[PDB]
Amino acid sequence: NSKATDDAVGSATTQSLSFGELGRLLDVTFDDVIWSTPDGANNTATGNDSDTCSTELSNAGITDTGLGATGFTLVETGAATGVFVGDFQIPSFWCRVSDTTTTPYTYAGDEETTTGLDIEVNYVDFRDASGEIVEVGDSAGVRAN
Amino acid sequence: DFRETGDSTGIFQIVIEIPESLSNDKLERGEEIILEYTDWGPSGSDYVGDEDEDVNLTIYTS
Repeated sequence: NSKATDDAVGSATTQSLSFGELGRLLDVTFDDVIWSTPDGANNTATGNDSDTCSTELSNAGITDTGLGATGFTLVETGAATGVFVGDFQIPSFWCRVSDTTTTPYTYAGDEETTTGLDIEVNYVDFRDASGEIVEVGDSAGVRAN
Repeated sequence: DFRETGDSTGIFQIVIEIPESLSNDKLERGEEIILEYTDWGPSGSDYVGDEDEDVNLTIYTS
Protein backbone atom coordinates (compact mmCIF):
# COMPACT_ATOMS: atom_id res chain seq x y z
CA ASN A 1 0.00 0.00 0.00
CA SER A 2 3.09 2.32 0.21
CA LYS A 3 3.99 2.07 -3.54
CA ALA A 4 2.44 3.47 -6.74
CA THR A 5 2.49 -0.04 -8.33
CA ASP A 6 -0.31 -1.48 -6.12
CA ASP A 7 -2.61 -4.29 -7.37
CA ALA A 8 -0.65 -4.42 -10.69
CA VAL A 9 1.64 -7.07 -12.22
CA GLY A 10 5.19 -5.86 -11.62
CA SER A 11 7.56 -5.05 -8.76
CA ALA A 12 7.16 -3.33 -5.38
CA THR A 13 10.54 -1.60 -6.11
CA THR A 14 9.62 1.33 -8.41
CA GLN A 15 10.52 4.86 -9.62
CA SER A 16 8.63 7.80 -11.21
CA LEU A 17 9.90 8.53 -14.76
CA SER A 18 8.67 10.33 -17.94
CA PHE A 19 7.02 7.29 -19.64
CA GLY A 20 5.18 6.43 -16.40
CA GLU A 21 5.95 4.15 -13.47
CA LEU A 22 9.01 1.90 -13.90
CA GLY A 23 7.73 -1.03 -11.75
CA ARG A 24 4.49 -1.62 -13.72
CA LEU A 25 4.25 -4.37 -16.41
CA LEU A 26 0.49 -5.27 -16.61
CA ASP A 27 -2.79 -4.25 -14.92
CA VAL A 28 -6.57 -4.75 -15.34
CA THR A 29 -9.15 -1.92 -15.27
CA PHE A 30 -12.96 -1.55 -15.18
CA ASP A 31 -14.22 1.65 -16.94
CA ASP A 32 -10.58 2.85 -17.44
CA VAL A 33 -9.94 2.68 -13.63
CA ILE A 34 -7.47 0.34 -11.81
CA TRP A 35 -9.24 -2.68 -10.25
CA SER A 36 -7.81 -2.52 -6.70
CA THR A 37 -8.88 -3.78 -3.23
CA PRO A 38 -10.11 -1.12 -0.75
CA ASP A 39 -7.21 -1.36 1.77
CA GLY A 40 -4.74 1.12 3.33
CA ALA A 41 -5.36 4.47 5.08
CA ASN A 42 -7.62 6.18 2.45
CA ASN A 43 -10.51 3.64 2.53
CA THR A 44 -12.59 5.39 5.26
CA ALA A 45 -15.28 6.87 2.90
CA THR A 46 -18.77 5.43 3.67
CA GLY A 47 -20.71 6.95 0.72
CA ASN A 48 -24.52 7.33 1.04
CA ASP A 49 -24.83 5.08 4.17
CA SER A 50 -22.38 4.63 7.16
CA ASP A 51 -20.69 1.48 5.67
CA THR A 52 -17.18 1.70 4.13
CA CYS A 53 -16.66 0.17 0.68
CA SER A 54 -14.40 -2.65 2.06
CA THR A 55 -17.06 -4.05 4.50
CA GLU A 56 -19.70 -3.21 1.84
CA LEU A 57 -18.01 -5.82 -0.49
CA SER A 58 -17.57 -8.38 2.37
CA ASN A 59 -21.36 -8.45 3.08
CA ALA A 60 -21.85 -9.52 -0.60
CA GLY A 61 -19.56 -12.59 -0.04
CA ILE A 62 -17.01 -11.26 -2.58
CA THR A 63 -13.40 -12.39 -2.02
CA ASP A 64 -12.21 -11.17 -5.50
CA THR A 65 -11.85 -7.63 -4.17
CA GLY A 66 -9.10 -6.76 -6.74
CA LEU A 67 -6.56 -8.32 -9.18
CA GLY A 68 -4.13 -9.03 -6.30
CA ALA A 69 -6.75 -11.10 -4.42
CA THR A 70 -7.67 -13.49 -7.31
CA GLY A 71 -4.11 -14.95 -7.25
CA PHE A 72 -3.60 -13.84 -10.89
CA THR A 73 -0.08 -14.59 -12.18
CA LEU A 74 1.50 -14.61 -15.64
CA VAL A 75 2.95 -18.11 -16.30
CA GLU A 76 5.09 -19.02 -19.32
CA THR A 77 3.49 -21.94 -21.25
CA GLY A 78 6.92 -23.66 -21.81
CA ALA A 79 10.51 -23.34 -20.52
CA ALA A 80 11.45 -21.07 -23.47
CA THR A 81 8.13 -20.58 -25.33
CA GLY A 82 7.93 -16.78 -24.72
CA VAL A 83 4.09 -16.93 -24.22
CA PHE A 84 2.60 -16.02 -20.81
CA VAL A 85 -0.96 -16.85 -19.73
CA GLY A 86 -3.00 -15.83 -16.70
CA ASP A 87 -6.66 -16.16 -15.70
CA PHE A 88 -9.24 -15.03 -13.16
CA GLN A 89 -13.03 -14.77 -12.74
CA ILE A 90 -15.20 -11.63 -13.16
CA PRO A 91 -16.76 -10.40 -9.87
CA SER A 92 -20.35 -9.14 -9.34
CA PHE A 93 -19.23 -5.95 -7.46
CA TRP A 94 -16.13 -3.73 -7.31
CA CYS A 95 -14.96 -0.59 -5.51
CA ARG A 96 -13.98 2.38 -7.72
CA VAL A 97 -10.79 4.41 -7.12
CA SER A 98 -11.72 8.08 -6.51
CA ASP A 99 -8.19 9.59 -6.82
CA THR A 100 -5.12 7.80 -8.30
CA THR A 101 -2.69 10.71 -7.57
CA THR A 102 -2.29 9.72 -3.86
CA THR A 103 -0.52 6.74 -2.23
CA PRO A 104 -2.37 4.75 -1.06
CA TYR A 105 -5.28 5.34 -3.52
CA THR A 106 -8.52 6.91 -2.18
CA TYR A 107 -11.50 4.55 -2.61
CA ALA A 108 -15.22 5.47 -3.03
CA GLY A 109 -17.80 4.82 -0.25
CA ASP A 110 -20.18 2.54 -2.23
CA GLU A 111 -19.70 -0.67 -4.28
CA GLU A 112 -20.77 -0.74 -7.95
CA THR A 113 -21.86 -3.58 -10.25
CA THR A 114 -19.41 -4.65 -12.99
CA THR A 115 -22.28 -5.13 -15.50
CA GLY A 116 -22.32 -2.65 -18.42
CA LEU A 117 -18.64 -1.60 -17.85
CA ASP A 118 -15.77 -2.42 -20.29
CA ILE A 119 -12.79 -4.47 -19.07
CA GLU A 120 -9.25 -3.74 -20.35
CA VAL A 121 -5.77 -5.16 -19.93
CA ASN A 122 -2.68 -2.95 -20.48
CA TYR A 123 0.84 -4.27 -21.15
CA VAL A 124 3.94 -2.02 -21.16
CA ASP A 125 6.74 -3.22 -23.48
CA PHE A 126 10.06 -1.88 -22.08
CA ARG A 127 11.60 -2.94 -25.46
CA ASP A 128 9.59 -2.88 -28.73
CA ALA A 129 11.06 -3.78 -32.18
CA SER A 130 13.06 -0.45 -31.85
CA GLY A 131 14.15 -0.93 -28.20
CA GLU A 132 11.87 1.82 -26.82
CA ILE A 133 9.01 1.95 -24.27
CA VAL A 134 5.38 1.69 -25.57
CA GLU A 135 2.05 0.51 -24.04
CA VAL A 136 -0.41 -1.86 -25.79
CA GLY A 137 -3.85 -3.13 -24.70
CA ASP A 138 -7.07 -5.06 -25.42
CA SER A 139 -10.70 -4.40 -24.39
CA ALA A 140 -13.95 -6.31 -23.87
CA GLY A 141 -17.47 -5.73 -22.52
CA VAL A 142 -19.07 -7.20 -19.37
CA ARG A 143 -22.75 -7.99 -20.08
CA ALA A 144 -25.86 -9.03 -18.18
CA ASN A 145 -29.18 -10.65 -19.10
CA ASP B 1 5.01 11.30 -26.11
CA PHE B 2 6.11 11.69 -29.77
CA ARG B 3 8.14 8.88 -31.41
CA GLU B 4 9.61 8.41 -34.92
CA THR B 5 7.91 5.95 -37.34
CA GLY B 6 11.30 4.36 -38.18
CA ASP B 7 15.03 5.09 -37.82
CA SER B 8 15.25 7.74 -40.63
CA THR B 9 11.81 9.24 -41.41
CA GLY B 10 11.61 12.58 -39.49
CA ILE B 11 7.90 11.69 -38.96
CA PHE B 12 6.53 11.47 -35.37
CA GLN B 13 3.15 9.98 -34.35
CA ILE B 14 1.14 9.95 -31.09
CA VAL B 15 -2.30 8.45 -30.25
CA ILE B 16 -4.63 10.79 -28.29
CA GLU B 17 -8.04 10.02 -26.78
CA ILE B 18 -10.57 12.88 -27.11
CA PRO B 19 -11.31 13.97 -23.51
CA GLU B 20 -14.71 14.16 -21.79
CA SER B 21 -13.78 17.01 -19.39
CA LEU B 22 -10.39 18.81 -19.43
CA SER B 23 -10.66 21.09 -16.35
CA ASN B 24 -13.99 19.87 -14.82
CA ASP B 25 -15.64 21.49 -17.91
CA LYS B 26 -17.21 19.10 -20.47
CA LEU B 27 -16.71 19.52 -24.25
CA GLU B 28 -19.70 20.37 -26.52
CA ARG B 29 -20.70 19.01 -29.95
CA GLY B 30 -19.08 20.89 -32.91
CA GLU B 31 -16.63 22.68 -30.53
CA GLU B 32 -13.64 24.46 -32.20
CA ILE B 33 -10.29 22.87 -31.19
CA ILE B 34 -6.92 24.36 -32.28
CA LEU B 35 -3.61 22.45 -32.13
CA GLU B 36 -0.58 24.79 -32.03
CA TYR B 37 3.11 23.86 -32.39
CA THR B 38 5.86 26.51 -32.13
CA ASP B 39 8.74 25.47 -34.47
CA TRP B 40 11.68 27.24 -32.80
CA GLY B 41 14.01 27.00 -35.83
CA PRO B 42 11.78 27.57 -38.90
CA SER B 43 13.14 28.09 -42.48
CA GLY B 44 13.30 31.79 -41.41
CA SER B 45 15.68 31.29 -38.47
CA ASP B 46 19.48 31.00 -38.95
CA TYR B 47 20.03 29.07 -35.66
CA VAL B 48 17.64 27.19 -33.33
CA GLY B 49 16.37 29.90 -31.00
CA ASP B 50 15.98 33.23 -32.81
CA GLU B 51 12.70 33.48 -34.85
CA ASP B 52 9.58 31.30 -34.39
CA GLU B 53 6.76 30.13 -36.68
CA ASP B 54 3.39 28.75 -35.48
CA VAL B 55 1.79 25.77 -37.29
CA ASN B 56 -1.91 25.16 -36.57
CA LEU B 57 -4.45 22.35 -36.93
CA THR B 58 -8.24 22.61 -36.41
CA ILE B 59 -10.42 19.59 -35.44
CA TYR B 60 -14.09 19.17 -34.46
CA THR B 61 -16.14 17.09 -32.08
CA SER B 62 -18.94 15.48 -34.22
